[PDB]
Amino acid sequence: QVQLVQSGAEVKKPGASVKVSCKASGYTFTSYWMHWVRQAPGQGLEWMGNIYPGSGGTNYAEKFKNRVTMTRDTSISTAYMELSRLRSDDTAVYYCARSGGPYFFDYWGQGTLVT
Amino acid sequence: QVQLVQSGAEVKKPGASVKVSCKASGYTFTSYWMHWVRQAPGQGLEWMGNIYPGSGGTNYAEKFKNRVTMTRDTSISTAYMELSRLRSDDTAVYYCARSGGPYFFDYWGQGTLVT
Amino acid sequence: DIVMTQSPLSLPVTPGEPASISCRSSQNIVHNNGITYLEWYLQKPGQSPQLLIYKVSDRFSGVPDRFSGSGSGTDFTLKISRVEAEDVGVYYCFQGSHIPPTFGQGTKVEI
Amino acid sequence: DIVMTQSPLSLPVTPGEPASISCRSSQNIVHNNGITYLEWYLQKPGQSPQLLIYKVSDRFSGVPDRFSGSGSGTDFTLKISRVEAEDVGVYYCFQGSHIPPTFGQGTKVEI
Repeated sequence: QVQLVQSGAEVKKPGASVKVSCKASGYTFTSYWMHWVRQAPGQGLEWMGNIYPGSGGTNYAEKFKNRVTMTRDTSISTAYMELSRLRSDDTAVYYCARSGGPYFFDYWGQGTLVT
Repeated sequence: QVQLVQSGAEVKKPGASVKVSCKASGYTFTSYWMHWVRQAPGQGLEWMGNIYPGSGGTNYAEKFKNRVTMTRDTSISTAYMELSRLRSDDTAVYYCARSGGPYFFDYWGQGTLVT
Repeated sequence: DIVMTQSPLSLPVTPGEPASISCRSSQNIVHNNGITYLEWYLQKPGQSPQLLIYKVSDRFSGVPDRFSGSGSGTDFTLKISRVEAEDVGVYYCFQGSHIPPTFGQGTKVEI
Repeated sequence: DIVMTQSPLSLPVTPGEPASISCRSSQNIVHNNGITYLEWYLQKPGQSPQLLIYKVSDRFSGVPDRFSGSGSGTDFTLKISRVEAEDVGVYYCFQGSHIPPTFGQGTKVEI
């Protein structure tokens, strides 16, 4: 079984920044794209961006491109997402999810609550 | 297998109230106390109160006495916690948890997110 | 940046009777490679979202036959013939054809 | 209300290296009966909290031998022989002898 294990919940002050981790195991971490989707109030789920562990290459939705940054560490099979200059509206559960190919999010992280 | 399955995440406007359900499965509902504990990133875990499924007896933390009500429907083995007059500080994950006899919280529900 | 619209937004189901959720994209969503990346996800109470259907009508491995999807071009629909207790949760359609991928607002199913 | 104060509040233990968390009740906490309902709970990232130890020193069901609790009256401590990656999370000491039951601040242990 593959497991995507994220960092524990966090509470943040307006303007502050949060760095959420996502360690994967069970499959070849560097061969699948890693996406971050968030579950925010009256916004259901929304894609935030993604990164390829193997190339470190990224893509960010415009809605967050001026505040987010995604990175990864292949030596510890982990991906990170930093959402800077936080505000009330960012109060949401953050998820990482790898994509399969013919379909997308087949494996999800347990989620990281940020208030 | 014993399990407590709670209701889904709730989004609530300030001033409103939310009622969380906890359906107990895999065991005899009336033999144990059902507690309600909440995890608000500010101050870890805090006991909100409890209820005895048989007599419907209840005990509320002083902090939540004037706005929380606990109830239960033995016919469908479900406990309820209604918190009224919501405020920003109530954004948290609410958990119901059954007592295991020599220990206070044997099994936990998966938790209900309320923002 | 396609706008996916689900209807209804609330779907109280009577345990045993079929259910249905519609989803319409603001524009055609079949990829140049011919694949329409339309997917449905279910987020059961308190759990991470999970894949139910992909390529419009292909069930993901492990997903019961009760679920099924259909549609074409711009209109899609999920069908939960015979809804069960564990089917409650929020359902979302999603398109991955266009950048950026986008989800519907979510339909809440409760018995 | 009995206050439980844990220390440290943060405990970044190098993997393999042992560890220990302190907890001191503001008052004797043995119940009218003979039992001291002092318990330790671990909430792993995004998971429901789980029981590690009860009665001050009895390890719960499927909890590994790496964990152990000790203490009496005022002081109580949790100890992990060899901290592993999966042991990360916020540890809480809890007292249920007096109503209202109270939890400590919580100790966040990290690799």
